[PDB]
Amino acid sequence: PRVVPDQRSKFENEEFFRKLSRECEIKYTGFRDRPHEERQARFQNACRDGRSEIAFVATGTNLSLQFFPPSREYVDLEREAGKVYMILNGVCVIWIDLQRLDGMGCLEFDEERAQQEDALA
Amino acid sequence: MPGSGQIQLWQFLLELLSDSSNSSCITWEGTNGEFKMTDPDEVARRWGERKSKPNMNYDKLSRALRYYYDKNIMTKVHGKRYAYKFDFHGIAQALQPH
Amino acid sequence: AELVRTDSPNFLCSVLPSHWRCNKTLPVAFKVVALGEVPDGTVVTVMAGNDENYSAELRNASAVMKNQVARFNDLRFVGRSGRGKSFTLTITVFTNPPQVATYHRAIKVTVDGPREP
DNA sequence: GAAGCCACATCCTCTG
DNA sequence: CAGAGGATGTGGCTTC
Ligand SMILES: [Mg+2]
Repeated sequence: PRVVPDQRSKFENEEFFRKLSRECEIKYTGFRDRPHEERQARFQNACRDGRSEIAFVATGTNLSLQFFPPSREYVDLEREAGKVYMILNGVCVIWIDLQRLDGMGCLEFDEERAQQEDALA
Repeated sequence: MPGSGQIQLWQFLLELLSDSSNSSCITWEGTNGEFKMTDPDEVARRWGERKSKPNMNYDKLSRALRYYYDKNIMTKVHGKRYAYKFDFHGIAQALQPH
Repeated sequence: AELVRTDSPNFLCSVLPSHWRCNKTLPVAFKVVALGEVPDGTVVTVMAGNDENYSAELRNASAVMKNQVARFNDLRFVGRSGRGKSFTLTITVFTNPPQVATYHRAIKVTVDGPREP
């Protein structure tokens, strides 16, 4: 199986998911041993390709993301100036400053894919 | 920084460069940061005397110095039998931030 | 080798020991298992997660899935977790879309591998 | 004070 | 053989 049977239950029960349900402190984890100038170019060049490596600093939980099924609603650099806007543990789930390489994000239970994925059983 | 309280190498080594009496085992080499190694096994022998490490020889002492490279404390004078030189421009960034 | 649970019951990995030295050849190389059929070729990277230094430095961090089992030639943990603290290391599986299994209380990374004090 | 650091100790290894 | 360097134990020293 790809997902758990009680897909909605786990997201709204598990301590892990509800801790990341709120808007938490996130930062760019890619190329930690590189100068601030290089890290700013790499991160932005990656976002446009549709991928990056962000972690919730508070909890520690790291992630490698993919903004796809180039894209519009997934990666948006116009919403604000100087910043830009998967199946985790068998649960279908869905900003960073362009100068500081830090900001705020969160998880949100995907009702769309949780029906599509559970139907494949 | 714990170079004050507990004895280092580069800290200990330069006890002997600046001291004219220990020119028997080492000396500065020229205006620029450089040093010779007169008696390579005696150099070690005293480092052993201090470190309470009687087994000590050059090969042992030496390695410790070959760490310094990656850290930007000192560097080698290529080809010269037992001649390295200090990176002071770094020691301060290694003893202070920027 | 010997396996252990994950937060995703679709994937399992090696028993990474309690407490180990900063950047050491691991005592048992890292085995990651795929119970759901994964195309033998998919990449699998890991990211060390902890409240302290949120993303620690790792070496041979990426591996290739082969016969439904991804083996990491020799993973090494450089960035330390701290006193008492251990990594909740993240496990990616590059697919469309990717899937992750988190792993709390994985390993304690200090400059010493636990000696006899 | 064990639990993390630290800066060498000891070691054997290649290769110019 | 000196010289750069991976591995791994060691002991003094700050930090919880
Ligand atoms: Mg070896």
